[PDB]
Amino acid sequence: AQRVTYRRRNPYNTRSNKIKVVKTPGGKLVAQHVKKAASRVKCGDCGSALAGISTLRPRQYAQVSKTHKTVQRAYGGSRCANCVKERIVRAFLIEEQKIVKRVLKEQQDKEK
Amino acid sequence: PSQKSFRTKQKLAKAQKQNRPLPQWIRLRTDNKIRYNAKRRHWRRTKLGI
Amino acid sequence: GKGTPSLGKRHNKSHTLCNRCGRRSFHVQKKTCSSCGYPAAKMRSHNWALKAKRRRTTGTGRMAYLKHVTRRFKNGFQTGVAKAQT
Amino acid sequence: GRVIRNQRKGAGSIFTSHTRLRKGAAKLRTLDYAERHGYIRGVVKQIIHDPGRGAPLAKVAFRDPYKYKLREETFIANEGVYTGQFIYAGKKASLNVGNILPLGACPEGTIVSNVEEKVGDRGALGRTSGNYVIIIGHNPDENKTRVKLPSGAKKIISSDARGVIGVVAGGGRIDKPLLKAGRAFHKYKVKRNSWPKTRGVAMNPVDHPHGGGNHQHIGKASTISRGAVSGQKAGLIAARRTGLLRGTQ
RNA sequence: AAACUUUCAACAACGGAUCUCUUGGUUCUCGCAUCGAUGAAGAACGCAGCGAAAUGCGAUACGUAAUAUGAAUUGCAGAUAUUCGUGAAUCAUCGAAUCUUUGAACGCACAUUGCGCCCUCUGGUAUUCCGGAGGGCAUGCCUGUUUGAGCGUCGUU
RNA sequence: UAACGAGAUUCCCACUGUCCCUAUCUACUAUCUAGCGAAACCACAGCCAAGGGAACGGGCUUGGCAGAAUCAGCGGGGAAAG
RNA sequence: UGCUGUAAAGCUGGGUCGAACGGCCUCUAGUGCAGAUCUUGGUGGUAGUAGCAAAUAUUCAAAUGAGAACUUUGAAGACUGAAGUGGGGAAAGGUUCCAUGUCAACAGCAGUUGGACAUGGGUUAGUCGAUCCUAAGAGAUGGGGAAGCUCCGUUUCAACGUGCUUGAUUUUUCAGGCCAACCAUCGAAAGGGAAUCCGGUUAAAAUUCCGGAACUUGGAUAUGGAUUCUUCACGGCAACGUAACUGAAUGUGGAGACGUCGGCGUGAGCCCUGGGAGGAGUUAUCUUUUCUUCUUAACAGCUUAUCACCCUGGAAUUGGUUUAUCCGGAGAUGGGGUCUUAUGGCUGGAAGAGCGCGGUAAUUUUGCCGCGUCCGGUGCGCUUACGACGGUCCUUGAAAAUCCACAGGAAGGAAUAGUUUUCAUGCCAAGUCGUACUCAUAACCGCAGCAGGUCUCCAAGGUUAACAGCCUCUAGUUGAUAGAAUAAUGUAGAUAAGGGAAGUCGGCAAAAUAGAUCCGUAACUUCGGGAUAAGGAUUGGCUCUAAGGAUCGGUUUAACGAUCAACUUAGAACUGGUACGGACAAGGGGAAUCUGACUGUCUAAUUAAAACAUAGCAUUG
RNA sequence: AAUAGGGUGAAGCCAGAGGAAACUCUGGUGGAGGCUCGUAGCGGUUCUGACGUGCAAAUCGAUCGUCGAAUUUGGGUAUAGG
RNA sequence: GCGAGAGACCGAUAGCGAACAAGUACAGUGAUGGAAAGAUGAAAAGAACUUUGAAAAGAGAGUGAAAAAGUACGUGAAAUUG
Ligand SMILES: [Mg+2]
Ligand SMILES: [Mg+2]
Ligand SMILES: [Mg+2]
Ligand SMILES: [Mg+2]
Ligand SMILES: [Mg+2]
Ligand SMILES: [Mg+2]
Ligand SMILES: [Mg+2]
Ligand SMILES: [Mg+2]
Ligand SMILES: [Mg+2]
Ligand SMILES: [Mg+2]
Ligand SMILES: [Mg+2]
Ligand SMILES: [Mg+2]
Ligand SMILES: [Mg+2]
Ligand SMILES: [Mg+2]
Ligand SMILES: [Mg+2]
Ligand SMILES: [Mg+2]
Ligand SMILES: [Mg+2]
Ligand SMILES: [Mg+2]
Ligand SMILES: [Mg+2]
Ligand SMILES: [Mg+2]
Ligand SMILES: [Mg+2]
Ligand SMILES: [Mg+2]
Ligand SMILES: [Mg+2]
Ligand SMILES: [Mg+2]
Ligand SMILES: [Mg+2]
Ligand SMILES: [Mg+2]
Ligand SMILES: [Mg+2]
Ligand SMILES: [Mg+2]
Ligand SMILES: [Mg+2]
Ligand SMILES: [Mg+2]
Ligand SMILES: [Mg+2]
Ligand SMILES: [Mg+2]
Ligand SMILES: [Mg+2]
Ligand SMILES: [Mg+2]
Ligand SMILES: [Mg+2]
Ligand SMILES: [Mg+2]
Ligand SMILES: [Mg+2]
Ligand SMILES: [Mg+2]
Ligand SMILES: [Mg+2]
Ligand SMILES: [Mg+2]
Ligand SMILES: [Mg+2]
Ligand SMILES: [Mg+2]
Ligand SMILES: [Mg+2]
Ligand SMILES: [Mg+2]
Ligand SMILES: [Mg+2]
Ligand SMILES: [Mg+2]
Ligand SMILES: [Mg+2]
Ligand SMILES: [Mg+2]
Ligand SMILES: [Mg+2]
Ligand SMILES: [Mg+2]
Ligand SMILES: [Mg+2]
Ligand SMILES: [Mg+2]
Ligand SMILES: [Mg+2]
Ligand SMILES: [Mg+2]
Ligand SMILES: [Mg+2]
Ligand SMILES: [Mg+2]
Ligand SMILES: [Mg+2]
Ligand SMILES: [Mg+2]
Ligand SMILES: [Mg+2]
Ligand SMILES: [Mg+2]
Ligand SMILES: [Mg+2]
Ligand SMILES: [Mg+2]
Ligand SMILES: [Mg+2]
Ligand SMILES: [Mg+2]
Ligand SMILES: [Mg+2]
Ligand SMILES: [Mg+2]
Ligand SMILES: [Mg+2]
Ligand SMILES: [Mg+2]
Ligand SMILES: [Mg+2]
Ligand SMILES: [Mg+2]
Ligand SMILES: [Mg+2]
Ligand SMILES: [Mg+2]
Ligand SMILES: [Mg+2]
Ligand SMILES: [Mg+2]
Ligand SMILES: [Mg+2]
Ligand SMILES: [Mg+2]
Ligand SMILES: [Mg+2]
Ligand SMILES: [Mg+2]
Ligand SMILES: [Mg+2]
Ligand SMILES: [Mg+2]
Ligand SMILES: [Mg+2]
Ligand SMILES: [Mg+2]
Ligand SMILES: [Mg+2]
Ligand SMILES: [Mg+2]
Ligand SMILES: [Mg+2]
Ligand SMILES: [Mg+2]
Ligand SMILES: [Mg+2]
Ligand SMILES: [Mg+2]
Ligand SMILES: [Mg+2]
Ligand SMILES: [Mg+2]
Ligand SMILES: [Mg+2]
Ligand SMILES: [Mg+2]
Ligand SMILES: [Mg+2]
Ligand SMILES: [Mg+2]
Ligand SMILES: [Mg+2]
Ligand SMILES: [Mg+2]
Ligand SMILES: [Mg+2]
Ligand SMILES: [Mg+2]
Ligand SMILES: [Mg+2]
Ligand SMILES: [Mg+2]
Ligand SMILES: [Mg+2]
Ligand SMILES: [Mg+2]
Ligand SMILES: [Mg+2]
Ligand SMILES: [Mg+2]
Ligand SMILES: [Mg+2]
Ligand SMILES: [Mg+2]
Ligand SMILES: [Mg+2]
Ligand SMILES: [Mg+2]
Ligand SMILES: [Mg+2]
Ligand SMILES: [Mg+2]
Ligand SMILES: [Mg+2]
Ligand SMILES: [Mg+2]
Ligand SMILES: [Mg+2]
Ligand SMILES: [Mg+2]
Ligand SMILES: [Mg+2]
Ligand SMILES: [Mg+2]
Ligand SMILES: [Mg+2]
Ligand SMILES: [Mg+2]
Ligand SMILES: [Mg+2]
Ligand SMILES: [Mg+2]
Ligand SMILES: [Mg+2]
Ligand SMILES: [Mg+2]
Ligand SMILES: [Mg+2]
Ligand SMILES: [Mg+2]
Ligand SMILES: [Mg+2]
Ligand SMILES: [Mg+2]
Ligand SMILES: [Mg+2]
Ligand SMILES: [Mg+2]
Ligand SMILES: [Mg+2]
Ligand SMILES: [Mg+2]
Ligand SMILES: [Mg+2]
Ligand SMILES: [Mg+2]
Ligand SMILES: [Mg+2]
Ligand SMILES: [Mg+2]
Ligand SMILES: [Mg+2]
Ligand SMILES: [Mg+2]
Ligand SMILES: [Mg+2]
Ligand SMILES: [Mg+2]
Ligand SMILES: [Mg+2]
Ligand SMILES: [Mg+2]
Ligand SMILES: [Mg+2]
Ligand SMILES: [Mg+2]
Ligand SMILES: [Mg+2]
Ligand SMILES: [Mg+2]
Ligand SMILES: [Mg+2]
Ligand SMILES: [Mg+2]
Ligand SMILES: [Mg+2]
Ligand SMILES: [Mg+2]
Ligand SMILES: [Mg+2]
Ligand SMILES: [Mg+2]
Ligand SMILES: [Mg+2]
Ligand SMILES: [Mg+2]
Ligand SMILES: [Mg+2]
Ligand SMILES: [Mg+2]
Ligand SMILES: [Mg+2]
Ligand SMILES: [Mg+2]
Ligand SMILES: [Mg+2]
Ligand SMILES: [Mg+2]
Ligand SMILES: [Mg+2]
Ligand SMILES: [Mg+2]
Ligand SMILES: [Mg+2]
Ligand SMILES: [Mg+2]
Ligand SMILES: [Mg+2]
Ligand SMILES: [Mg+2]
Ligand SMILES: [Mg+2]
Ligand SMILES: [Mg+2]
Ligand SMILES: [Mg+2]
Ligand SMILES: [Mg+2]
Ligand SMILES: [Mg+2]
Ligand SMILES: [Mg+2]
Ligand SMILES: [Mg+2]
Ligand SMILES: [Mg+2]
Ligand SMILES: [Mg+2]
Ligand SMILES: [Mg+2]
Ligand SMILES: [Mg+2]
Ligand SMILES: [Mg+2]
Ligand SMILES: [Mg+2]
Ligand SMILES: [Mg+2]
Ligand SMILES: [Mg+2]
Ligand SMILES: [Mg+2]
Ligand SMILES: [Mg+2]
Ligand SMILES: [Mg+2]
Ligand SMILES: [Mg+2]
Ligand SMILES: [Mg+2]
Ligand SMILES: [Mg+2]
Ligand SMILES: [Mg+2]
Ligand SMILES: [Mg+2]
Ligand SMILES: [Mg+2]
Ligand SMILES: [Mg+2]
Ligand SMILES: [Mg+2]
Ligand SMILES: [Mg+2]
Ligand SMILES: [Mg+2]
Ligand SMILES: [Mg+2]
Ligand SMILES: [Mg+2]
Ligand SMILES: [Mg+2]
Ligand SMILES: [Mg+2]
Ligand SMILES: [Mg+2]
Ligand SMILES: [Mg+2]
Ligand SMILES: [Zn+2]
Ligand SMILES: [Zn+2]
Repeated sequence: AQRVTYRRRNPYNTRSNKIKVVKTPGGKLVAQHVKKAASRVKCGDCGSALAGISTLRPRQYAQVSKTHKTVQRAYGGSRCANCVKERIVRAFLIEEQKIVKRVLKEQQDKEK
Repeated sequence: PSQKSFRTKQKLAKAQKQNRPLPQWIRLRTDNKIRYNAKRRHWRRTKLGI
Repeated sequence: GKGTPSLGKRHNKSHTLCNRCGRRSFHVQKKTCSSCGYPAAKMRSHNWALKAKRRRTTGTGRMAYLKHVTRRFKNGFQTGVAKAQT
Repeated sequence: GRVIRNQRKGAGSIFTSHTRLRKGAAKLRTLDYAERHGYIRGVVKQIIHDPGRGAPLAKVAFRDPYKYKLREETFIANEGVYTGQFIYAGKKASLNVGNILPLGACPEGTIVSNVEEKVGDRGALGRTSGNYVIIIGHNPDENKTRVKLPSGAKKIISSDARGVIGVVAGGGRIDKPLLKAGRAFHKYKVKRNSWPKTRGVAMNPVDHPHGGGNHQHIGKASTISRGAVSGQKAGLIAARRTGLLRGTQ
């Protein structure tokens, strides 16, 4: 079987010097240098991988359209659906209870 | 190495030019005492200084 | 194996060319010249090494400016140009 | 003779602490208006391992009272503190695990950790895993409080000094044998270069006051005066007593 | 008796003593006072019709100007070089210039010919981006100029 | 003191040229040739016995003797060299 | 050649030579050599002696040449045997690279040859690295020490922006609006990081040149599309989808970006193999045979996935499920969906390229013509990438540059027209330095072409547990002075009757054992071990036998049919000079004493141990 | 950045058996360990082998220790002569 | 340092380390260390030409006052050698 060599001056098997083995139209077997695999965008609240967002190396996000990088919702590309659902319910219930804690501290300012 | 600096590569160019034999028309000058270039350098024998 | 086998592991230059004196005495990690003391303002020189002063002193280079001070002084530091005689 | 291993540590060439992996300095908040007059509420975001520390650290996010910004503090985690817990800090904070209170607001017998030696130094005493400070009593006229430190010493501190309610998490660590030299190597790999130790009696007289002899022996008393000089203080320095400790102290 | 070994003589070798030289050294005496931010000493790299070194010089590069002198230079070549003359050669002399990258070294940096910003002009349809040409931007301190700061402080509403 | 040990020690089984007691075989040397071609060392040198002697001589004294030029080995001596 | 003098010495004949020198009275001194393991230079004996013996190995012929064991070419015989004697690189070297010429010196023989000598030629980048970021660290500034060279300090007891953003203004003035926690700088050719591939091409360069096909950043900028009269889009219950589809200050997140292993799955490349279309080899005999070509880059579109998530629903007769144990009223099974695009497929790139054949043009730069280049299968395979998992820690396994999204709602926005360069297309530019060659039994360091040392990538077939050993394909070498003999003594390797440690300080050295399957396995023990304890049997070849699956097909006798497919295990017969782990590979075992618990560490270059360390224990501050 | 191929078989998990209970036993599965044989690697035990004017101012051969961690190692960086 | 004049000084192993392309060649990572090396002839007139040889060279010949001066260069000792 044909054996290959690196295509750059780096002779070491580092994380940024990873290669794939590819067969060329010339029937040869040469090394093709691969870029590091991209990591998935993750939720800032729960840490899970966000759905609907492309997995790219960070600079490649600048040259892609916005629909690839977001989801049509509040906190679209930042928080997950369940974390947004919990934010909405928590905001509504706590602010509703804020009214309850206020009116009670006015009923006791005329009887106590 | 293949990867060398400009400062290094410029010194290696001068070392080649200083390694020439004596031009033969110099021995014909009147009262000439130089018979040969006394500052020859072989790569394997004497090392430079880079 | 402290001799010949250990002498095979010499491929990391401690010194490189100095910008002031060009001598290969510039300690790479120390960023100092062991010969002329660069980048210190003063030149490295010692009275216990008088032969080292001989090697680098006035007259060992070109003296591209001190060459002519004697000849300009001898004429009283003329200003102007020489006048052709009639 | 030669410079002994004691004296080479002060130069701190190979004896500085290995701090690449450390997760920040563990401190209380800077004493500000909110803590001096009322209380401020923060939320625990993370509880993380700090290399070189037996105690876990907690990252707690507070709001900035004066500008729109979040401030992340590194507290020493008390046992029972959880992620998402509300931490209350100030004079008016309630007696709940994880809250930061002045010493005068805590009754006698209150178990507290990360206590301030001086007002506003953000925690000095009782910071390691399993340790805590017991509040012994109060002197309200002089605004002072007596506490008992992990060493068993009683100390008098300003009643305005702050502390965190509870015991430092991670206790009981010493109960387990290390079992291996490699375990101690990995333990000190993220602390500092202090392990392993060569016995001074096994070296030569140049290296140590204990070196030399046709048998390994100290030759003179290993209890050294407090007024001895550097290069001499090797052994039991200012030893009040020696031998097996029998009975109570 | 040969050969061999040894001794001697002649010639030839090996080697460079001896003799004789000497643009060098060494020492004494006499006389003089002149480095550098107007960028020194030193370093690197280059420069000749044909040059590697030494010497000289700096992209005007074994030199340009000027003065003196008065026909060369020379190893070869070669004038669109010169001879009763603004005229050959000359570190003879020297007062005008040129003086690369540097170096106390001065935009920042330098094991990189790495990276800025300002002014004027200019090219690419450009105050903003890219290119080019020229001129600038170090630190401490002094005098002065301008712009400021302080319930330190004076007058007045 | 289980386990561990290129740690020190004694014995047993197996095993064998360690031995009785040595023999045979292979390659490379050594050997001869062409070419090439060092080094240590060197007061002078190089046969013995006795004597005396700085009390263990190559030289001295008295004897034995003694015939050119040489080759491979060898390790008694040169109180060999370092 | 002699003479004189006791002598130190003086004089003289002959030869050589070529430019200075002497006698006498005095002055002066760096003034006389056999030594000093003297100094420097030169030269011997030794001596044509020791020797030029590791890395399996050469031979015939032709050519060239004055000259050939050694150069070239051809034929053969061999070796390295993918953990290479192969193909590249980092450090280091610096022209050793390539062509021509060439043998005075060097290549410890030789030389027509060379990494030698001489003359020339040769290294082409927006995409490969530098440059940019920060790491440990280095180190200016305000300052504080020190007589001082300098030391300290890195945001430090500092009034620290050569600030920006707009509307502009063409008034080259401004009006202001926001901010200034942190912020000199250097520091990685292995960390982070914008972007390039294929075919061809040179004597020597190529991800750099040629041809074609792409991509990123910065800048400029028009058209189409998109959007608005409900101004800053629609659809979907939802996960979310899209060619687009406002968004200041300020804030929050994500990517960058992270340990080590275990089994499993998938992919890629390699390995194996069937049909068909070609070429070469063997063919006394056999062999529908053995070997070989049948390939497809970056990039664009569509499609494609474990995990995760959404809708439905309400579960014990608990169910689902991995090789490995977890999940489910905090909503399982079931049904239906959403996402990441890693990876594969189709298509474009792209057959026009390359490859394999056949026919030709011709001293001929270089070709021209025709045909084919297709369809599969297989797997506890190897390597590698990824994935979902599981284990592990008194160990929890960088930073920064940089890029994006979101929150927020400042500000500006339409109807006869307004906005936007995150949708498509179009225009310009990408500077500087390195780039040849060696990477080692000859290009580095060891004085050298030194059996030493020196970081890393790729990795075929057979046997096998194996990337071991042995043989082979590709590739590369056939290099190491040679010739003739074969005494002693050697060095390396073999064998030996009978005895079997009697040798020796001592079993030193050697031998014996050895793979695999089955049986069997003691004291003691910290119950984990001891243990391969000890001690036995078998093993070849051939012909069989048995067992162990995949995918499909329908009232649950599918308990049956069809097709396909891998090497494992066990048993039997026969067979042979009783052989068979047949080469290779490969434990000797047991009973005790001293000692250190163990793994680990040191005297590089005479000591590896009982010495050091260690966990544990105790003491001190 | 690097580290063939085997052996042993720790927790956890599945199934069955016995028992009144407390619990115990068996067959699998699993893949732990500064575990083990043993390459590369790292080291350097013995022959007190070779050599000892060597290939070498420390090498060569066989044999050997360890070989998944207190492992090996490149580069950068820090520590400087009482 | 600059510019001069001198000496009962040394005469190429002396005199400065250096009379010469001397702080040169070369060593060492580095600080540093650091040589050897003058002489044909008045003038190259530096041996045309012929011949043997593959060549270097040799033999004739030529130049020169001398080749008993051939860049291995005046003179040319000793060790050592034919
Ligand atoms: Mg390459
Ligand atoms: Mg990630
Ligand atoms: Mg968060
Ligand atoms: Mg989080
Ligand atoms: Mg989307
Ligand atoms: Mg998408
Ligand atoms: Mg190069
Ligand atoms: Mg060398
Ligand atoms: Mg040097
Ligand atoms: Mg050396
Ligand atoms: Mg090293
Ligand atoms: Mg260093
Ligand atoms: Mg140096
Ligand atoms: Mg100068
Ligand atoms: Mg003393
Ligand atoms: Mg503190
Ligand atoms: Mg240590
Ligand atoms: Mg100790
Ligand atoms: Mg201790
Ligand atoms: Mg000791
Ligand atoms: Mg004492
Ligand atoms: Mg002492
Ligand atoms: Mg002692
Ligand atoms: Mg003791
Ligand atoms: Mg003791
Ligand atoms: Mg005692
Ligand atoms: Mg005779
Ligand atoms: Mg003089
Ligand atoms: Mg320079
Ligand atoms: Mg005139
Ligand atoms: Mg100029
Ligand atoms: Mg100059
Ligand atoms: Mg530079
Ligand atoms: Mg520069
Ligand atoms: Mg820079
Ligand atoms: Mg100034
Ligand atoms: Mg033992
Ligand atoms: Mg041992
Ligand atoms: Mg005993
Ligand atoms: Mg005993
Ligand atoms: Mg024998
Ligand atoms: Mg044999
Ligand atoms: Mg012999
Ligand atoms: Mg011979
Ligand atoms: Mg002798
Ligand atoms: Mg006698
Ligand atoms: Mg005698
Ligand atoms: Mg004698
Ligand atoms: Mg006598
Ligand atoms: Mg006699
Ligand atoms: Mg006799
Ligand atoms: Mg003897
Ligand atoms: Mg001798
Ligand atoms: Mg002796
Ligand atoms: Mg004369
Ligand atoms: Mg004298
Ligand atoms: Mg003498
Ligand atoms: Mg002598
Ligand atoms: Mg001598
Ligand atoms: Mg000799
Ligand atoms: Mg011989
Ligand atoms: Mg030999
Ligand atoms: Mg061989
Ligand atoms: Mg010839
Ligand atoms: Mg040969
Ligand atoms: Mg040969
Ligand atoms: Mg041949
Ligand atoms: Mg083979
Ligand atoms: Mg192998
Ligand atoms: Mg290789
Ligand atoms: Mg390299
Ligand atoms: Mg050349
Ligand atoms: Mg070549
Ligand atoms: Mg050639
Ligand atoms: Mg030779
Ligand atoms: Mg050459
Ligand atoms: Mg570029
Ligand atoms: Mg790049
Ligand atoms: Mg560069
Ligand atoms: Mg740049
Ligand atoms: Mg750039
Ligand atoms: Mg960047
Ligand atoms: Mg830093
Ligand atoms: Mg400093
Ligand atoms: Mg301060
Ligand atoms: Mg103005
Ligand atoms: Mg930088
Ligand atoms: Mg980098
Ligand atoms: Mg890099
Ligand atoms: Mg990188
Ligand atoms: Mg082509
Ligand atoms: Mg083409
Ligand atoms: Mg073409
Ligand atoms: Mg090439
Ligand atoms: Mg653009
Ligand atoms: Mg739309
Ligand atoms: Mg914003
Ligand atoms: Mg992140
Ligand atoms: Mg990283
Ligand atoms: Mg990793
Ligand atoms: Mg993990
Ligand atoms: Mg894995
Ligand atoms: Mg596969
Ligand atoms: Mg076909
Ligand atoms: Mg056949
Ligand atoms: Mg690509
Ligand atoms: Mg049911
Ligand atoms: Mg499994
Ligand atoms: Mg056909
Ligand atoms: Mg056709
Ligand atoms: Mg691999
Ligand atoms: Mg993985
Ligand atoms: Mg994964
Ligand atoms: Mg938004
Ligand atoms: Mg907000
Ligand atoms: Mg919004
Ligand atoms: Mg740029
Ligand atoms: Mg290359
Ligand atoms: Mg290599
Ligand atoms: Mg290589
Ligand atoms: Mg070698
Ligand atoms: Mg080698
Ligand atoms: Mg080579
Ligand atoms: Mg050596
Ligand atoms: Mg050396
Ligand atoms: Mg490595
Ligand atoms: Mg194998
Ligand atoms: Mg392999
Ligand atoms: Mg072999
Ligand atoms: Mg051989
Ligand atoms: Mg022979
Ligand atoms: Mg023999
Ligand atoms: Mg033997
Ligand atoms: Mg035999
Ligand atoms: Mg036999
Ligand atoms: Mg036999
Ligand atoms: Mg026998
Ligand atoms: Mg018999
Ligand atoms: Mg027996
Ligand atoms: Mg027996
Ligand atoms: Mg015995
Ligand atoms: Mg015995
Ligand atoms: Mg005996
Ligand atoms: Mg005995
Ligand atoms: Mg005995
Ligand atoms: Mg033995
Ligand atoms: Mg046998
Ligand atoms: Mg057994
Ligand atoms: Mg046993
Ligand atoms: Mg059988
Ligand atoms: Mg074997
Ligand atoms: Mg044995
Ligand atoms: Mg031990
Ligand atoms: Mg182990
Ligand atoms: Mg050990
Ligand atoms: Mg060590
Ligand atoms: Mg040793
Ligand atoms: Mg040893
Ligand atoms: Mg040992
Ligand atoms: Mg104990
Ligand atoms: Mg205590
Ligand atoms: Mg293997
Ligand atoms: Mg293993
Ligand atoms: Mg064992
Ligand atoms: Mg390996
Ligand atoms: Mg080894
Ligand atoms: Mg042996
Ligand atoms: Mg030996
Ligand atoms: Mg010998
Ligand atoms: Mg053997
Ligand atoms: Mg072994
Ligand atoms: Mg081994
Ligand atoms: Mg082991
Ligand atoms: Mg591990
Ligand atoms: Mg000292
Ligand atoms: Mg000193
Ligand atoms: Mg000192
Ligand atoms: Mg001391
Ligand atoms: Mg002293
Ligand atoms: Mg003068
Ligand atoms: Mg003077
Ligand atoms: Mg005068
Ligand atoms: Mg001299
Ligand atoms: Mg002369
Ligand atoms: Mg002479
Ligand atoms: Mg003359
Ligand atoms: Mg004359
Ligand atoms: Mg002639
Ligand atoms: Mg002739
Ligand atoms: Mg003649
Ligand atoms: Mg004549
Ligand atoms: Mg004459
Ligand atoms: Mg003569
Ligand atoms: Mg003469
Ligand atoms: Mg001569
Ligand atoms: Mg003469
Ligand atoms: Mg002569
Ligand atoms: Mg003589
Ligand atoms: Zn979430
Ligand atoms: Zn310097």
